[PDB]
Amino acid sequence: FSAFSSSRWEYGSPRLERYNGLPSMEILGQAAPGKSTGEAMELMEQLASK
Amino acid sequence: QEDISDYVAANMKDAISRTSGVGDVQLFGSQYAMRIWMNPNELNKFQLTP
Repeated sequence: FSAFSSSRWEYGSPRLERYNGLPSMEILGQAAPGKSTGEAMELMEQLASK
Repeated sequence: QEDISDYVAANMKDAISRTSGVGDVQLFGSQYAMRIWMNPNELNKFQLTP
């Protein structure tokens, strides 16, 4: 194999995700102890907007 | 026209066809494909065939 090949070390994803047919990454989270899910999700949307 | 059609096919057609209540979606165009336009004269010059 050394006569017709070369070796390298790269980086690759061990598992790739897709959502609705497009590449995606899933993030699980929790709202603070004293905060509601709706406001936590609104904050997440606000952060993602940037 | 090719660029717009490819964008619609690769970024809009799949998600629209998967929308609730949508049946058949017809593309007024076509997605990109790697087109190899062969020259018969060049093929004959090098004794090659498709």
